[PDB]
Amino acid sequence: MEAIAKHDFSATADDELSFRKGQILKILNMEDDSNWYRAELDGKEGLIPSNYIEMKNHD
Repeated sequence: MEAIAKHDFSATADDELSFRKGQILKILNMEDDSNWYRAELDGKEGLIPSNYIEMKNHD
């Protein structure tokens, strides 16, 4: 349910979000299990590129 940005990301679509390396993005919906994901940042929802993040949660 928690993830961290391994790199920088800028939305490539209207329904997308953005994030920077080291930040903690909240997962809410991963879609249909493919290339675009959905998280919450600063109380905002939007999709993200799956290849730019990595499942976190804890050690």
